[PDB]
Amino acid sequence: MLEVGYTPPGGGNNIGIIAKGKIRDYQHDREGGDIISTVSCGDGDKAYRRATISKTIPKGTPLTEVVDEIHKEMKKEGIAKGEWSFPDKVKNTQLKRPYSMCGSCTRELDTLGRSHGFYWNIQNETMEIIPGNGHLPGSLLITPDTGLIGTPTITDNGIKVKALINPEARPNRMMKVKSQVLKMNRKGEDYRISEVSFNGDNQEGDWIMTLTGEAIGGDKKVDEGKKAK
Amino acid sequence: MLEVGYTPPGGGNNIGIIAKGKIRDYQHDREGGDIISTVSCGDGDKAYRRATISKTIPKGTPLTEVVDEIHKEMKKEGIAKGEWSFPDKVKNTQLKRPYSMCGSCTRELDTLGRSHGFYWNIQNETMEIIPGNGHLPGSLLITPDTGLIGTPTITDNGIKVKALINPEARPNRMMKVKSQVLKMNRKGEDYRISEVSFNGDNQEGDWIMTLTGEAIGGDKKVDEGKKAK
Amino acid sequence: MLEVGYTPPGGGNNIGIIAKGKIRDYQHDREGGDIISTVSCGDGDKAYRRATISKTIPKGTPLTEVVDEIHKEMKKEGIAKGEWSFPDKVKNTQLKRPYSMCGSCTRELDTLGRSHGFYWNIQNETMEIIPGNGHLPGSLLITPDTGLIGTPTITDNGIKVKALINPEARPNRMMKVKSQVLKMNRKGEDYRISEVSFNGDNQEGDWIMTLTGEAIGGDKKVDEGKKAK
Amino acid sequence: MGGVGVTVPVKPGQNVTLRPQMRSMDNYHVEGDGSASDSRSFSLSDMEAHIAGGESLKDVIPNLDSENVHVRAN
Amino acid sequence: MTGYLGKTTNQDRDVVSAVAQSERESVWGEMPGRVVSVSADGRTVTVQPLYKPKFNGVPTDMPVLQEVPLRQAL
Amino acid sequence: MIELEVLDESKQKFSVILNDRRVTIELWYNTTNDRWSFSLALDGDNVVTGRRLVTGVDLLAPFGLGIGALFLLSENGEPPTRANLPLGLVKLYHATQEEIDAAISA
Amino acid sequence: MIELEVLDESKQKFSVILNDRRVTIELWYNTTNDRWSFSLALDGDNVVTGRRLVTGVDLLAPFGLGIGALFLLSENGEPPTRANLPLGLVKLYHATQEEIDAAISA
Amino acid sequence: MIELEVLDESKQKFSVILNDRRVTIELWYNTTNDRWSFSLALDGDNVVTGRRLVTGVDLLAPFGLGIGALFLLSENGEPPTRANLPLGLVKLYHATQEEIDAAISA
Repeated sequence: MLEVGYTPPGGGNNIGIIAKGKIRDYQHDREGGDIISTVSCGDGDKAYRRATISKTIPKGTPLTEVVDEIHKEMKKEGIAKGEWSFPDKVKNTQLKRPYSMCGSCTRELDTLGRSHGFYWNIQNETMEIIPGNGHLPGSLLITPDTGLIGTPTITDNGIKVKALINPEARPNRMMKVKSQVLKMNRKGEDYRISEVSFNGDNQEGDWIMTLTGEAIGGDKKVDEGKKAK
Repeated sequence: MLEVGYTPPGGGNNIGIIAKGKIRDYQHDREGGDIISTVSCGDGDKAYRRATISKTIPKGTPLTEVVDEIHKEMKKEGIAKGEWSFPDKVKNTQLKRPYSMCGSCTRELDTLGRSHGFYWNIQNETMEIIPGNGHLPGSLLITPDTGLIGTPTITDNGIKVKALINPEARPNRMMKVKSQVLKMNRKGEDYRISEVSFNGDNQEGDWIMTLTGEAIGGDKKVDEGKKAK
Repeated sequence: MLEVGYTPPGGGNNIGIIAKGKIRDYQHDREGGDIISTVSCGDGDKAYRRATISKTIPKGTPLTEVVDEIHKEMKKEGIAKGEWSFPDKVKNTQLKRPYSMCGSCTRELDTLGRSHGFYWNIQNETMEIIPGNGHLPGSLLITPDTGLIGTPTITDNGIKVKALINPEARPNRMMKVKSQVLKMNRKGEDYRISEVSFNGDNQEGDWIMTLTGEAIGGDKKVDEGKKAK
Repeated sequence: MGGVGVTVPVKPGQNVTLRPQMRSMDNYHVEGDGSASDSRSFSLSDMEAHIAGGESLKDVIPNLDSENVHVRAN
Repeated sequence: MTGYLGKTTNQDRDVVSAVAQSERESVWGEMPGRVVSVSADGRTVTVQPLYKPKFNGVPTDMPVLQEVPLRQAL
Repeated sequence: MIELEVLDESKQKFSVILNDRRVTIELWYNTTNDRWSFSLALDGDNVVTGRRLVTGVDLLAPFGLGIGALFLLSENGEPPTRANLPLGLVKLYHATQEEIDAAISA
Repeated sequence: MIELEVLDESKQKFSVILNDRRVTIELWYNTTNDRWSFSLALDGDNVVTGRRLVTGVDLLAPFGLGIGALFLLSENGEPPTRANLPLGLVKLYHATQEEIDAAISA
Repeated sequence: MIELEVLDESKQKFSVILNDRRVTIELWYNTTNDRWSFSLALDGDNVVTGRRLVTGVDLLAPFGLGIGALFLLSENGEPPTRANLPLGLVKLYHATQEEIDAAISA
């Protein structure tokens, strides 16, 4: 657990979890005489290593019961279930021929994604699934009146926005971004959240987060970008 | 299209194309309030992705007709034909069996290079081919009286020379380099051009180009360097 | 050969070999007008590229005679024999079936190490072999009274210690590290040597070396760290 | 298997399927005691020829008996 | 294997062996299959192979392989 | 079971993993009736909206959401108030179904 | 077809992609006859050297290089001069073979 | 054969590759008898310890270590001393077995 936030003299508490940690590697350091303890942690890191499944799976079985099946083994390793939103093509597909599973869960999780074009990820010991062109419910406002730093920087698909770390910002959500520049950039307001970056300090380096989002179209679909085979 | 060159108050125009660009990715940026648009482009980048060939080949076919056939598919994707100078062993070789072609053009392009060690490359939407130890006609003088910055930096095979960006410098050509240093360094004058680097600015960072060349021997061949199996 | 050490006005010579070099690549450089010659060298570079063995090997043969066999081929390429200390499981193992060898010596050296976890390395044209959890005889003291700079840096398994380059320090040996920090840091004194780093200058930057060691336990074994399959 | 099996008369001009091996058997064939020269993987010099898998679908093998197990000598 | 030590300070080694691992997945090899139909010319079979690779954490099915060259031992 | 902290804010929102599902809870105070209310969304889908916080009952029972029991307690059975809920004089708890079963069997 | 810019220099060289070939053209002024001349190299090989730039004819016709037609034009058929060619009073054009066929058919 | 330099220190240690073996030598001076002594470790294991350095004989002969001959020489057969060994008046040499054979045959 790495809990970050703002604790103003009045107000209240804004502190929430931005990263839940399974220690990766630690190492002290002297600079003058100091001792800085540089921690690295683990994200689903018990599942990226020790999760191995055992599956015979027959024909006719729908195309989601076994995301539950794989989550059984990934749950033996202490992973929680997030929101799963499959593609519509996925929700309705059935089976002609049987479905090997022997080896490593994450490895053939990746082949899953490459094979039906969907995203899955682990966000603080909770595993979410979304479509490539879709996102999950939950919106977050970023404006010069709501924590905006500089540009809502424009990109090919969407934006990359800096702000003060303020905990809700999760991948696979929606951010509504307003400024005095995006209007003449004609860029929308709603964007999916794909990349999240947290950099901060307690004394000098203010809490800063940067969010990369790929724009949602008029169709309520994300601007995927040209996937190269 | 990125045109660079010199436009002196007298003189005239020295401006030529140093890179013809298929946009790779762009992104705006503030530094204060600025907006810098960071472009990345594409070189034969439509061929590196969308070029796929269709080919049966019979026995007895000479050893260049199907460079032409592959260039057919690359030309479908908008590539031009440069100078092709095959190895002598290549120009005269014939065949015994059929020549599978199914999948990625660049894939089995690279396996070509590894199959007898010839270079092929794309130079501003133009495709050139040379032998491993050869080079193409065309020469460029680089002297303290003709655009030299520093020493001609000496290397194992050849040199690495900085100069003002001034647009002839193309890979797979020849540079004749003179200085007051190379004479006591006993290093020759003629070198092939293998690496080209362009870095510069309009206001402050002048035009600088750096050229890496592998020296030509007395026999008119390049010092290939010991290729390692 | 790169000789480093200390030559005080009194005392004597402390200069030893810290790297015996087969030239990798060299290149001169201006900075103003200077000419700095930047060398990269080779360690076992003859054997990493031109060592190829020739072997049928029969059933029943012990598990070390053919380390001698493979060292015959790397000896054709000028490699000396270091100290070999196999695991006890290795020393006593015999055979059921024959042992292909055709291709890259270093390649199937590595598959050795992954086959059952021993380290092998080349240290200045000398080949040493140790177990994953073991080390070789030879100890070196590192204390504020014997060459310690800063803290003895603590890590998950062992330590990382800086000091003045002073030539005994070899990989796969032991360091006894003392300070005023380790005591309240409840860390042992004996560590294996796994990583070695030499950075130095003749004029300005002191001789500096940094050693990473994985701690030896009570049972005279190294704290391996969790090897992830 | 041990000589006990089926044979097909191989003649210059028939079609085989070539399969490489994970590693070579230079002196597993030159000496029976089973190991080749240096240490590689997957070399073109490791091909074995097998009788099934070589011919082209353009070239048609006539009279393929479909109901009864058929053994041919022509 | 992915993430030998943790979250997001993923070693350059991890994110390279992961690419090698994925490309090692991508290759095909053997697998058992069920004959669906047999062409009249007797050399191509419509096959519904019994393997599904891993899709959306779940069985999906890669389609019936068509004009698969049947290979008798001839 | 666990205690879920309540901030001194008339409207607050947080997320917690209950039975390995990401449950987002939003509490808001209703001044006209002087009572706290909760909405619950299971992994981004709003499943319960506008329920009143009441002491001594299982708040999630009607819905069969499969995320255990969410209940409020106080020493002398007071009702939750703008002042009394953030102060911890009334505590919000989550109890897992197995724990509930074990207590009922004990 | 396209127009090939000419600099105000007594000797200049450029490169263009004509029918997807690298064509390097070198123009040089001959003061003694006061006329422009061109050498053409295809992909580094010098194929045409020292030809006269004349208006109203295809300059590459004799050679069968397969890189289209390269011709000069002026409003009143003036000849190309040191001053007149760079000023654009005489324009250098490259026409592709298909374009020539279409115009001849039209 | 090779010459092994000796520093001007009453106790010194170095390593050399003899017959492709990493041989570590430790020389130390015994003041009470005024003599140099050597310990030899092959690959980290001490195979010889406390041997007197004497001129004109092979110091490793009794042990059959397989690393050649290690012998001391001086112009008039003086004995090694604290002063005269580091000065190079007595020289330590390593000779390979093949070299010894060739000289014996010659």
